[PDB]
Amino acid sequence: MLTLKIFVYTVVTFFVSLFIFGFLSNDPGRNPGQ
Amino acid sequence: KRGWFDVVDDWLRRDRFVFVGWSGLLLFPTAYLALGGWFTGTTFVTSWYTHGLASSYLEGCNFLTAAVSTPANSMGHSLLFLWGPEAQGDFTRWCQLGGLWTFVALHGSFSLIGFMLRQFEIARSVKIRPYNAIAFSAPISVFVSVFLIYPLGQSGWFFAPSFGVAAIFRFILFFQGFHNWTLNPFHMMGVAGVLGAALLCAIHGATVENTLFEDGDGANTFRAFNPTQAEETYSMVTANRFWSQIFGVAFSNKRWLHFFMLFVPVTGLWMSAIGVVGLALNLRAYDFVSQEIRAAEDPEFETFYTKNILLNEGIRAWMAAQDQPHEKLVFPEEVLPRGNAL
Amino acid sequence: KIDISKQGLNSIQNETVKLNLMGKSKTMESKDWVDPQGRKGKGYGVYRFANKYGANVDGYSPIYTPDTWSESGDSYKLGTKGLIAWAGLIVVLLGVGINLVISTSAL
Amino acid sequence: ESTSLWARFCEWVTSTENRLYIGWFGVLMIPTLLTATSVFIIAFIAAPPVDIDGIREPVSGSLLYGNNIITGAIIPTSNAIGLHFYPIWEAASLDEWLYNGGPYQLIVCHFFLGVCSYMGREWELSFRLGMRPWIAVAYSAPVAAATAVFIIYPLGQGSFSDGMPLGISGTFNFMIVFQAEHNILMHPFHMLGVAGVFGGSLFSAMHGSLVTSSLIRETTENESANEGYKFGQEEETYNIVAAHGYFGRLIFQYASFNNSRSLHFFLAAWPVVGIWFTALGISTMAFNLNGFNFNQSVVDSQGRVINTWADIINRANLGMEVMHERNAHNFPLDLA
Amino acid sequence: GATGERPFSDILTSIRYWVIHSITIPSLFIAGWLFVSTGLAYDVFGSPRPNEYFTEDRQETPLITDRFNALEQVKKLSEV
Amino acid sequence: GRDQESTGFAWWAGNARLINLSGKLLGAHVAHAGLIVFWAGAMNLFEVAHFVPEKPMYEQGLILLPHLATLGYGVGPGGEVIDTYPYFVSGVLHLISSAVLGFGGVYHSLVGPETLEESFPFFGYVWKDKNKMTTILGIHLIVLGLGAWLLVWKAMYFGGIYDTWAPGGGDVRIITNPTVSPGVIFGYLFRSPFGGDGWIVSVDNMEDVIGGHIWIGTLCIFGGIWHILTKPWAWARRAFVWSGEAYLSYSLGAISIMGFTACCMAWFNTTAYPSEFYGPTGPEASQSQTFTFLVRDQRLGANVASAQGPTGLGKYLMRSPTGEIIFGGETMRFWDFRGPWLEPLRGPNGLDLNKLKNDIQPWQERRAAEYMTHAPLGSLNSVGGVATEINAVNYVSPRSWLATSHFCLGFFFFVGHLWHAGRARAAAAGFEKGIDRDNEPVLSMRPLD
Amino acid sequence: LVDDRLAGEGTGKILGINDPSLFWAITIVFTIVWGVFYVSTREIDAASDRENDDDFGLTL
Ligand SMILES: CCCCCCCCCCCCCCCCCC(=O)OC[C@H](CO[C@@H]1O[C@H](CO[C@H]2O[C@H](CO)[C@H](O)[C@H](O)[C@H]2O)[C@H](O)[C@H](O)[C@H]1O)OC(=O)CCCCCCCCCCCCCCCCC
Ligand code: CLA
Ligand code: CLA
Ligand code: CLA
Ligand SMILES: CCCCCCCCCCCCCCCCCC(=O)OC[C@H](CO[C@@H]1O[C@H](CO)[C@H](O)[C@H](O)[C@H]1O)OC(=O)CCCCCCCCCCCCCCCCC
Ligand SMILES: CCCCCCCCCCCCCCCC(=O)OC[C@H](COP(=O)(O)OC[C@@H](O)CO)OC(=O)CCCCCCCCCCCCCCC
Ligand SMILES: CC1=C(/C=C/C(C)=C/C=C/C(C)=C/C=C/C=C(C)/C=C/C=C(C)/C=C/C2=C(C)CCCC2(C)C)C(C)(C)CCC1
Ligand SMILES: CC1=C(/C=C/C(C)=C/C=C/C(C)=C/C=C/C=C(C)/C=C/C=C(C)/C=C/C2=C(C)CCCC2(C)C)C(C)(C)CCC1
Ligand SMILES: CC1=C(/C=C/C(C)=C/C=C/C(C)=C/C=C/C=C(C)/C=C/C=C(C)/C=C/C2=C(C)CCCC2(C)C)C(C)(C)CCC1
Ligand SMILES: CC/C=C\C/C=C\C/C=C\CCCCCCCC(=O)O
Ligand code: OEX
Ligand SMILES: [Cl-]
Ligand SMILES: [Fe+2]
Repeated sequence: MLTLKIFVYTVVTFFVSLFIFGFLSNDPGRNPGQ
Repeated sequence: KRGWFDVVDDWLRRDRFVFVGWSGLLLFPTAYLALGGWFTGTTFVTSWYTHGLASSYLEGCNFLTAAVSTPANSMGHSLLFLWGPEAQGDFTRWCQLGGLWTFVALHGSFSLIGFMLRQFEIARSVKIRPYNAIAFSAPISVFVSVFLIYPLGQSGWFFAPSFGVAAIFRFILFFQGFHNWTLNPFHMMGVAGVLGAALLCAIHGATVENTLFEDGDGANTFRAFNPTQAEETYSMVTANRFWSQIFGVAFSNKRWLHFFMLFVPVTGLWMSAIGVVGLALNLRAYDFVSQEIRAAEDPEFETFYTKNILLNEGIRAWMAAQDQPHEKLVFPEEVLPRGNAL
Repeated sequence: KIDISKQGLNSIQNETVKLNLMGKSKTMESKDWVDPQGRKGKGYGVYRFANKYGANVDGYSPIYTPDTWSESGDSYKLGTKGLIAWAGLIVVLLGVGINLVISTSAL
Repeated sequence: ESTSLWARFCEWVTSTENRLYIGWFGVLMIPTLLTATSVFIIAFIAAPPVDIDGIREPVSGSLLYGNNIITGAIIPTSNAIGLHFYPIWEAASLDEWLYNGGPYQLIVCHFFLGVCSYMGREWELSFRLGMRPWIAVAYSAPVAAATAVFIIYPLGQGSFSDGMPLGISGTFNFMIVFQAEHNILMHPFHMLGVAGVFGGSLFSAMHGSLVTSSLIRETTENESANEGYKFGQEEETYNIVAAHGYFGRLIFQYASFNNSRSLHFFLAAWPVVGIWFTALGISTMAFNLNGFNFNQSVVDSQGRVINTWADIINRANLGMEVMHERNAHNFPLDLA
Repeated sequence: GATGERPFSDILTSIRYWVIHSITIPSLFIAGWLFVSTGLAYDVFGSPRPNEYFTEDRQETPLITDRFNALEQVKKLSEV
Repeated sequence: GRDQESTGFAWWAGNARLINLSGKLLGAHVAHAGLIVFWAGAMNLFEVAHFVPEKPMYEQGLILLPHLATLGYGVGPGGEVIDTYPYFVSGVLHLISSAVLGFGGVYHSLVGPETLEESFPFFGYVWKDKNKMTTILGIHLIVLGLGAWLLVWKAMYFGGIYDTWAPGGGDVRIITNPTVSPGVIFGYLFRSPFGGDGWIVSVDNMEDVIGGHIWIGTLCIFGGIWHILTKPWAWARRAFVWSGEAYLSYSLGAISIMGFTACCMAWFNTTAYPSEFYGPTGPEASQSQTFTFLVRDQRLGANVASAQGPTGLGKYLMRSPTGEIIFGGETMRFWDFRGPWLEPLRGPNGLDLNKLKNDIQPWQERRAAEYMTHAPLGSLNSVGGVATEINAVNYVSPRSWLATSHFCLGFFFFVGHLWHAGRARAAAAGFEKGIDRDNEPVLSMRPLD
Repeated sequence: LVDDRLAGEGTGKILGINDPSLFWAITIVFTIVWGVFYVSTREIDAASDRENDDDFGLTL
């Protein structure tokens, strides 16, 4: 059961870190406006 | 225009603030009488002698609890004319006997007929297509099946809906307790149609309002439109791409979009009307025989359907005594179904 | 296609309200105009196709046209004597009504 | 030309050329929704009975355990657990996990996160395509309704067992018990929500019929008008002036909408506000603020009670109240 | 445009309009108040006054059982 | 004022015409603050004038008076109101200060300078000037930290605050040893929000509250000083939208979270919201009902420990899913409740059978009965009891009002944050007024599959 | 007892960490993603054809 908890924690933190550091990567500049 | 018909048609189909038309002669009197009957019944007429309740502002009821009540079950399906063999020309005793309900219903049906006729006539005068008149068939069918066909297949007008808020709520709860109306596939289609129509309305409004075109310099975008303009005011290509990438499918035809918008709620209401027509003869999808047999043989089998059955049983047993005074049901407290400590 | 002068909006005293009702604004057609948030204008004005179609929706179907108002109605014909008679009548009717309401009730 | 691994990944994630947009909210949305979907399907097909009331009375809800589509459901978590977090790794075994109602909590949590990310992704694609970002604001009404029926009501009632089951007959049971305990039909917010859905259907039919009635002739009688419309065309395909004239002669001139933008904003605004208010009503009733109680309100001169339709509704509520849980009560008051 | 009637904005801002209608609306309000307070509402539409719900004869709710003698039955039930 | 002719904003969006007018915006904000203080004072005066001493606070529909009672003003041992003069003083002071605030707002909105960027450079600002906005943020952070420290000083030196867990019944104590342990403070903050944990709502003594307030005051003062002396870094300039509407959306989201937290705290907490002034909570009423029925049935000669219910689980006492001895029935979901009248009967492994068999006190029984009858259930027209009751009792719990109102406010302000964040992101990019017909972005992309 | 379990629900742990392995997993994954982002954040900024001065960002 501890292995499942470790695996789920790893997956969740991976996806949340992806979300955070993707929205930190100059997101407002990705628009078609001139 | 020299003939009587020609001059009458010239005056009736005139350009006016309120269009009268040939159908006005049927619509306006009946609609006015129905509205007046409802207001008079909710304000002054009571329901003490026909139902055993109080249903007027004069007796101390608010907007929610005031209603025009149905006649007693002894009257059967009598049309209850003011001059009929029951009231016999007495206005006060006609009001006391419940004749205002039949008055309102019979005038309202003809008002609905007149309104569809008015839609047809106005559409023909302006030289367009009668799809708005076709769309009113769903409300008319709902009214006909709920207020006429269902009571006509029952003991009498006593089991018809009463024109009020709390009266309609009681009608809904009665339909749940006795008919298991929530478990009817036709009602399920009706619910799906109504909710899908609301979804379509909201989504179309938002999509049109959020794909507009820059036709002005002000932040208030309502002033960048002109009804006689040629170009469309929003980007169908952009809307289609957005909804294709978000949802998976999207509209590419405005005519098909708007016909679907028309089609969904009408079909839902018609299906619910068919369901109520079937329910008028107590042809209710009430139970699953396999589930009942399995629960009877095995005292461990339980699903949500059995719990709903028990709830319906409780509703019937505890509402029967007061909702149907004619049956004269006297129930000792020890025969009413009850749970533990509740 | 639409003549703004024939839409019956010429009898309005407030110039800003008059311009609002026709869907026009002289300020916004300037190329240097900046709205409260700070966005420059492209010179379109209130409506882009104002010249092509005559006017805006506001200048197409107004709901307040003082020009079409009746010439009478801005002056009471009965004059001061009519107003005095009205005052006497309303005082008498108010007294009668309050007396009837008090008398018919349970005090 | 992108060179870094992260730069290339960001360009792919925020790409508008994908068949389905991913975005940064979709990064959260896709795995949570896939997890909830998988668990929902597997539990709906083959899950063991779940003890929902905590009185050791399991309730079956699976197709493999004698149910059909109408009867099958996903039974909420046990009443013994309450509001406690019950992840799959807090159980001694999967047999114990399935017996107490774990899949319901799993699906509910993942679904909540997924719908929030879905609304965020709607905003994101609106921004990337150059649109105005309020279709996401429209979606907030169903999002709030789902949150109220799945999260806020268990939050205020102290247990996930009072949550709405993931089934049809379970939904009906939830509605009936909600009426018996809170008198939802008498709540002004529920009345506003009903007005919202009824008006939404009315206006959807009205708009569809008016637009379909003013189509300009571009075809023959052996083909549909949908073939008369061409995708990407610049000219309008129906007569707004003709439709406005018809409606303004139907009711009166100043009741119809001469502005297409204003009409579509009204269409968007009505049902959204209605659903907002009905969700607020459900959330308010979670904290035990029920509807109007006009019971024994009309009293005659000597003090006796004159009944009313409200009293008939009260009798029905009493009928469906003493039976909503037969053996789960030991004391006279249902304070929860 | 206009269908050939006086605009509502023109009428509602008229001294003549507000002189005529400073009498009619209060007169109707007082007429309704007097209709209710004088007991006419009870007598015309047959609603029970608070002291007439239960008589000394019967202390239960009324019940009509005959369809063709309904007039006489409701006359008997309403007896004070 | 202005008009749509020279602004482009309609009358229903007229407050957007003063986005770039610093003086008028300041006047509007000052007037709104005056309105808030006016409501506080007027409501306090209304509640103090309609208060009778023969009924408890929660039975009379009061929501501002229990806030002053928890600060130790005009209350005595056991939670009984003794003096009602400080409430009057507070209301009068608020009402009088509202006049000064309103005059300042009216002056700054009507005849004050329209744009204070040329005559008052210290107070002037530009929405796109990051340094000035950060400086203002730091100043207000310092002010908030001073307010938190002002709250801290009350519980220490100026008479203290009401403590519902004090030995010998609740009374106004003085907090001498606040908990400033990093492990204790971080335990509340990074706790789960689910049952049993409860996040920060689960704070169960006033020492933790005072320690957390010391922490928050120090943090706010340090952060204000940090922001006054610095400017946003590159990673912050690369991630945010810098406009007034964007800042408004950020604040809206923050205060929506705050509103949801306030709703949950009002519904669930018992330390900062004593039941003596707010009435019983949700779980508290159920536990009280089970306790009083157990006491009554024990007085009738019954064995409560060995009594078996209809389901075979235990009528009065059962076991929680982890082992603790808890009350039986449907109140088995509320076993996480912890109240001052129930803790003395609880041992290390749950409820003590001997303690509740021989050492139950009459004051505990009275508290249980009172909290049983005054359950937080009611109707919209203020009718106490379940939905299937009669019109006999005019009561709705103060917890219900606060919880419902603040949940509604939190949801609506979340929706407002969504609206304003979207509009700010669109307007900064430059397509908030629609799509450009000449250059439509979609027409330049390759078609999908 | 009959069986064994983690026995951690309803305790009040920081981030739900009862074992240091969860902390190690969280920290390792976060650090890996942060390092990957940190290497490329210089290149990402240069796509705007502007320098990250005090006037950088989306402003109005
Ligand atoms: C950093 C980002 C987040 C990371 C974590 C995210 C996890 C997401 C998981 C998926 C599911 C969604 C979240 C479920 C939350 C359930 C909250 C709950 O069961 O309970 C909420 C808890 C209450 O905790 C309670 O706290 C109580 C406190 O205990 C003690 O409290 C007092 C202490 O003195 C008394 O002594 C009392 O007797 C004693 O019991 C008890 O412990 C209870 O058992 C315990 O449940 O509140 C709180 O955590 C405080 C308020 C929390 C936030 C607001 C919640 C409400 C709003 C929901 C979201 C918005 C909806 C509207 C918008 C919709 C559209 C977008
Ligand atoms: C505009 C059309 C209109 C219509 C369609 C109706 C329809 C109806 N009314 Mg309403 N009503 C109206 C206007 C209308 N009303 C008006 C203006 C009033 C005055 C306030 C009323 C007052 C009223 C009352 C008081 C009652 C009704 C009720 C009813 C029903 C009458 C049943 C009946 O037997 O009719 C009569 C039958 C007919 C078939 C008539 C048609 C006969 C044709 C024209 C032949 C003519 C031949 C004849 C031998 C020669 C006459 C010519 C010569 C005298 C000049 C019916 C549902 C009853 C009710 O609802 O009960 C519940 C009732 O009690 N109505
Ligand atoms: C919360 C309160 C509130 C506040 C403080 C403001 C504040 C402001 N509004 Mg906004 N507004 C609000 C709500 C509010 N508004 C609402 C609900 C709407 C929708 C109807 C609007 C719509 C709106 C529009 C359409 C406009 C403003 C504008 C203005 C600003 C200019 C004032 C002015 O020129 O006219 C003030 C006009 C008058 C002379 C009336 C004076 C009446 C006084 C102020 C009443 C208060 C006095 C009180 C009874 C006693 C206090 C005295 C003290 C000793 C106790 C002002 C800062 C204007 C603007 O944009 O400026 C550029 C403008 O164009 N507002
Ligand atoms: C009024 C509230 C407030 C607000 C609105 C801001 C706003 C801002 N801060 Mg300031 N700050 C504040 C108070 C506030 N701060 C306080 C009280 C402190 C002292 C700790 C600081 C210290 C501070 C630093 C050191 C930095 C900022 C920075 C910034 C900017 C970056 C935005 C950001 O947070 O990234 C979005 C948020 C995140 C990606 C995650 C943050 C959430 C944290 C990690 C949660 C856990 C808390 C943390 C471990 C603290 C311990 C908890 C406590 C019990 C001790 C932004 C202008 C940055 C900057 O630009 O400076 C010029 C920066 O580097 N702030
Ligand atoms: C705070 C920094 C935020 C940075 C930006 C984040 C952007 C959003 C990212 C995605 C967020 C949603 C998904 C999160 C999934 C992982 C979390 C999870 O499931 O934890 C679930 C775990 C459950 O942990 C459980 O613990 C038990 C013992 O207590 C047992 O050990 C269980 O085995 C264990 O699973 O809970 C936590 O990790 C606690 C999280 C506490 C968070 C405190 C945040 C404080 C600062 C913010 C305050 C406001 C927060 C919002 C409040 C209002 C909301 C309406
Ligand atoms: C990551 C993505 C996240 C969200 C995923 C969403 C998945 C669902 C998509 C469904 C598309 C199906 C459309 C069929 C028909 C189809 O091909 O649609 C395509 C149709 C094409 O329109 P056109 O303008 O091209 O038509 C031109 C005319 O000439 C047609 O005659 O567009 C629509 O009608 C949109 C309405 C879809 C409404 C679907 C609602 C959901 C249906 C019910 C689901 C039941 C589930 C049961 C499970 C047991
Ligand atoms: C019966 C009858 C008849 C008839 C009669 C009539 C036709 C009547 C009418 C009547 C009427 C015609 C009435 C009316 C009434 C009305 C009312 C009573 C109203 C009210 C209103 C209100 C209350 C309102 C409210 C509101 C407000 C204020 C706000 C907003 C919303 C609303 C709008 C809702 C006859 C003799 C022929 C014959 C025999 C039988
Ligand atoms: C600008 C503007 C606005 C706003 C405004 C405002 C918001 C204001 C406010 C204001 C205010 C906010 C004010 C206040 C005032 C106050 C006062 C004036 C007070 C007084 C008091 C007193 C006098 C007292 C007395 C007493 C005592 C001493 C004791 C006890 C008893 C008594 C209570 C009697 C508006 C919206 C219109 C719009 C336009 C613009
Ligand atoms: C007084 C008191 C206390 C204490 C408290 C404290 C000490 C607190 C703290 C608190 C805190 C310290 C908090 C914090 C929070 C934070 C947050 C809530 C954040 C957020 C963030 C965000 C939302 C972000 C976003 C983003 C992303 C993710 C990406 C990119 C973009 C951006 C940046 C936008 C206690 C409980 C002991 C007890 C009672 C009393
Ligand atoms: C090179 C030295 C420099 C810096 C290192 C400083 C501090 C390291 C401290 C702790 C690292 C391990 C952290 C463990 C967190 C708690 C885990 C648990 O709760 O089991
Ligand atoms: O679980 Mn589901 O429903 Ca909430 O109330 Mn109490 O518990 Mn049971 O009863 Mn009623
Ligand atoms: Cl119980
Ligand atoms: Fe449309």
